[PDB]
Amino acid sequence: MTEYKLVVVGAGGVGKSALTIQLIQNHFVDEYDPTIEDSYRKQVVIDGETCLLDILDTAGQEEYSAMRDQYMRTGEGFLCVFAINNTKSFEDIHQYREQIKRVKDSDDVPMVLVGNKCDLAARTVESRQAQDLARSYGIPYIETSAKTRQGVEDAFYTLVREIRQH
Ligand SMILES: Nc1nc2c(ncn2[C@@H]2O[C@H](COP(=O)(O)OP(=O)(O)NP(=O)(O)O)[C@@H](O)[C@H]2O)c(=O)[nH]1
Ligand SMILES: C1CNCCNCCNCCN1
Ligand SMILES: [Ca+2]
Ligand SMILES: [Ca+2]
Ligand SMILES: [Ca+2]
Ligand SMILES: [Ca+2]
Ligand SMILES: [Mg+2]
Ligand SMILES: [Zn+2]
Repeated sequence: MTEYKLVVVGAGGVGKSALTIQLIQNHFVDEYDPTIEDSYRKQVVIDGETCLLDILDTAGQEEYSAMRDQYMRTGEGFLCVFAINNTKSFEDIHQYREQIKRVKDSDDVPMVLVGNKCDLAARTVESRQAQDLARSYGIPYIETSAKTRQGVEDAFYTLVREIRQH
């Protein structure tokens, strides 16, 4: 069967782990334990295709892992996550995309921009602002909440469908 190597990247605390764990394990992680480098694998059916999803959950805290770049190298698709209540995380996105371009040696890499924590009312990143950024990259923008599950499958499945267009 087809394996899709997904990598979740973005600033510390934006909800990368929560999103991944919501997708794979169907619960919300309320606590904040900073990730070093975690891997998740799950067989899923996406658009009638039995898929193996191999998801790399990366560090957002810029202490780890000096060379997060080595883990990202095999990544076929990248979820670029910021939090809609964290302007800095949105501003950090460009640096994550540049790192992706670096590790893949290409400006044409399957990606989805994810505005997470959309259940929160303290929005400082408006949808249109992120839509415009995504448009400039030629990628979809999807809002998600790891807490409510809203958009979670949409974000990950869309990334799969982006890899398929590649
Ligand atoms: N309300 C709400 N809280 C969320 C959401 N996603 C994550 N959180 C919360 O945000 C905190 C950080 O989430 P986490 O997934 O650990 O972030 P991370 O991006 O993996 N962090 P790191 O980069 O350090 O590994 C946790 O307390 C988690 O419950 C969301 O969609 N909504
Ligand atoms: C990453 C960059 N791709 C640019 C060239 N396209 C064909 C390669 N597909 C696998 C690499 N995917
Ligand atoms: Ca919980
Ligand atoms: Ca390179
Ligand atoms: Ca504003
Ligand atoms: Ca479902
Ligand atoms: Mg994490
Ligand atoms: Zn390619």
